Amino acid sequence: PGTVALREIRRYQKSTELLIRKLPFQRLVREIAQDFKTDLRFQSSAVMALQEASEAYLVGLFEDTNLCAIHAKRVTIMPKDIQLARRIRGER
Amino acid sequence: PHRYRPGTVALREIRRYQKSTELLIRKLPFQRLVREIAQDFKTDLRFQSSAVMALQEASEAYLVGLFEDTNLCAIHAKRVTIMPKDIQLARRIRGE
Amino acid sequence: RKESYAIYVYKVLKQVHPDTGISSKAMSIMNSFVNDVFERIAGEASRLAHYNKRSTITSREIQTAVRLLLPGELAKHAVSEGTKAVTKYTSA
Amino acid sequence: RKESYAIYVYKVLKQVHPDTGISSKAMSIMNSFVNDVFERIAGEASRLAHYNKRSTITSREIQTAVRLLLPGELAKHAVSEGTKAVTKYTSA
Amino acid sequence: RAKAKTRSSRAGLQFPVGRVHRLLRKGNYAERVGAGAPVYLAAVLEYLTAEILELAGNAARDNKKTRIIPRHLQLAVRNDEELNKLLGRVTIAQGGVLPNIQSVLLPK
Amino acid sequence: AKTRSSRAGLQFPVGRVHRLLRKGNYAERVGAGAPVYLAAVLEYLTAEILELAGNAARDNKKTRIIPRHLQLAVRNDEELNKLLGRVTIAQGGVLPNIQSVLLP
Amino acid sequence: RDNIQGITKPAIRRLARRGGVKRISGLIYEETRGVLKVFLENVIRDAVTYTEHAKRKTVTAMDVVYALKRQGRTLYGFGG
Amino acid sequence: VLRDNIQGITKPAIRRLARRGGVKRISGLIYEETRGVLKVFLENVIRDAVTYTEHAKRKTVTAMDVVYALKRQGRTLYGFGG
DNA sequence: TGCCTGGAGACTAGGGAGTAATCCCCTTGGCGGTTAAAACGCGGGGGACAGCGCGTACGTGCGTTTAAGCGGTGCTAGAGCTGTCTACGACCAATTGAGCGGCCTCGGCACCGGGATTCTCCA
DNA sequence: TGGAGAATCCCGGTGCCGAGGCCGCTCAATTGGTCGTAGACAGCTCTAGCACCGCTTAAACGCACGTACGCGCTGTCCCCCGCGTTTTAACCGCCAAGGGGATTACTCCCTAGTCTCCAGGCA
Repeated sequence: PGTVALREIRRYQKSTELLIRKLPFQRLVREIAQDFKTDLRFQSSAVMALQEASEAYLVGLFEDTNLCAIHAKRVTIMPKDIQLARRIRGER
Repeated sequence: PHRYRPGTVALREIRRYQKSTELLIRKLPFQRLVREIAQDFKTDLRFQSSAVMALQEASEAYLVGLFEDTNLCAIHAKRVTIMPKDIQLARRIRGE
Repeated sequence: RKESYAIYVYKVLKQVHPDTGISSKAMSIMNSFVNDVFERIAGEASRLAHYNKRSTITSREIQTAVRLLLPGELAKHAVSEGTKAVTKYTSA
Repeated sequence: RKESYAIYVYKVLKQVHPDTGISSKAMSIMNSFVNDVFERIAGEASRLAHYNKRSTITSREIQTAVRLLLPGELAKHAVSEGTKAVTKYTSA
Repeated sequence: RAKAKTRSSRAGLQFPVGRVHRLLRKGNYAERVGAGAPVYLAAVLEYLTAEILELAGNAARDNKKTRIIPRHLQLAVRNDEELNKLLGRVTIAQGGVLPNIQSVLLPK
Repeated sequence: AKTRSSRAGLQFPVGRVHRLLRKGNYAERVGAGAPVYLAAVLEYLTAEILELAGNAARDNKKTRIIPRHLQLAVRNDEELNKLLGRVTIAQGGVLPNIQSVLLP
Repeated sequence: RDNIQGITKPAIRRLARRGGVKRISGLIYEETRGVLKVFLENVIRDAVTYTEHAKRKTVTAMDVVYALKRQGRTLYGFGG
Repeated sequence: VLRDNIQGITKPAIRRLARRGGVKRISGLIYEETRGVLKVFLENVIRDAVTYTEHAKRKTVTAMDVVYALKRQGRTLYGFGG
């Protein structure tokens, strides 16, 4: 257990393709945006920009989370690593 | 004789230096440090006293916030002693 | 010579707390606060005038710059007295 | 009729890499990079003119903004190129 | 000429509408500045100043003091969530910190 | 009728940068050396990025500059990383990097 | 309603293996979904404000780029 | 010529700064790391302050130069003007 | 590759800055007392760290489901451009009054010192 | 649980320097009118956003199982905390020289403004 995980690490870091599916993310954007206005409309490039930004944000957060996990002498990331990284970066 | 347990005096200094607002670095050695750092950029330089006080307030606030993040990193590793890897991790996550 | 928001902050303080004074350093920090928030709102209204290819800053741009900068309840209340002052200026 | 820095990135790329092409998304990234660097240097030079009570932007404000924003060797070679271009422009 | 009424008086404001208008015109923010923009901006500046001055007076009264010092401004800004979020990258001179000790350092 | 960009040895347009500086609400007046200097700095930074992007495309055996090559060019140089630290490049990804204790 | 579950557990694992994470707890996924929802709410609220100022009913890509740009999250490749 | 004034940032001063930051126990290797961090921060701020001084053709670094150098790095300081 | 539109040449005007003289704020350097703070030393206690065991919770592989995605059709909201006009903001002259600099008083608060009330640690 | 010592807090007296109020005056906000243009409004086009269907297939999901890994416990020994004493240099007050920031007046030039046309630039 870990050779397929490290193979997935060496596979996904090299590529630039988006890891979240298109339509569930678009549904999530239209669900979140509905609280601010009713009957909003979205360009497709707007949803693609939101997907690129969200994926880059989550990957940078997981990099800092992994740094916290190695700091606590662990290989498994936990929610306390995420909230510590968000606390230090100023989001929490 | 009477001696306190290790940590009682440290908590007393924590409460004392969190209740107060004074600068915690002596003004003359910080002024001399500012002079030797500024002479590597431009020689024959002069400084207003308000500039050195602004530098000291900024530097002390930066170090206090860094020590808060360092303490969070040390408690994350289930410790009470801050170590240089805590400073390194806080500055790495901050992006410095 | 020099100008500052020293008297207006004192008038606001005596409106709010009639028994409470203010020192010189606290007044200087309040002056820095007012100048900083002025620069933030004016710079955002400048960018919003530039985004819409407009050459005028109006109360609409100041309102949406207040909505962009200030957090939620602060933004709602700041829009409330901004619209109140503009309505009292136009009507009276 | 959109304006873009695309043909000038073509010219600079042909000046440095004759047998290399570029995609549309990479050209969009280069155009956004050019516009972001332009607005950074222009904003810092505008602030430098405002601080020093000057109503004009000369090559000195652009020099100081370039020295403030870019890191070390990039700033040194950038001010070298800018000084060379200004001297050659005044020579012609 | 009639009696001169200031632009702050007819807007019901204490902050100067005309000074804000001059600083907007001379700030190179736009080619044109409208009439309601300085009224709106002076109202917002007065509201934010009054919000800090309420909590700073409360902090000064909690310390049994009359005059507001920078420490009370620090306590007022950091003890209110919206104002701490607005001034998150701001250092108050002679402000200090909130008294905050972690639970794992307190002895059991 | 000679353009000011050819008189400065620059490929970037001096006149377009001057027009953008005039109507950008940066100052009331613009000096004559400011668009020349700004076009030179922008041309230098574009040339540096295109240099490292072409090197990344050549080392990875391709003839086209893609956003992955721009990503590798920006995040591999230290000072370009310091210039573009808070900037995301679309369809660029991240570097291949693994923590040293995770390796077998 | 409840489209945060469309951010699936293998998608969160793909984002973690891109970040270099080798082992992942089972409580990571709900934390990641909440963090993504907070980030999306902030950026989308800013972009909807930018759309409201233009008297427009369509969120363009420019609104998303300026919304990301205000928070220090500048994005290239769309018109930044 | 000034030399080795970073040792004037003493160990009890760093201890006081850590006590303000809520630190209860301090390792003995903290002080050299903290001195290096303080030197890096001061070099970064003072370089832009000196640049702002040199643009004005002045020889004295005023309080405005320090406040603008801190404001350019996202570290706005209230109380010294601006 | 043809139209188009913004850049270039060139003339004028006047204000933005350059420079020289002046004047005085305030920076730097110095001396001496004093005394607070840093530095050094040392005992001990408690916390960092290595080792071990266990119990469980992720990783992984396989079979089943599900809905993402690609292609295709179709409808219409609304982005986007153009034309017209009009109200709104820059601008200018005159006026005048609010704010700023300076001067003066007095009281909020820092300091000091003694006494009552927690508070920590060891029997 | 209790007592010695330490530490914290509370209350009265004293002065001091900075908040705050008053006066002059000046320069910047206000008032009234003029003029051009930015923006609001009306209308039309056609791009593109959205709704829906069919399939087919990669991908999500459920589960079974084993082992790597988190986590609790324990020992130990290093290293940092608390305190006492000594040395060092920070700090306060004074005492000037003078260096350079700030102001003012006059002078040059160069950048805004405008007409025309032509060569880059884009679709």
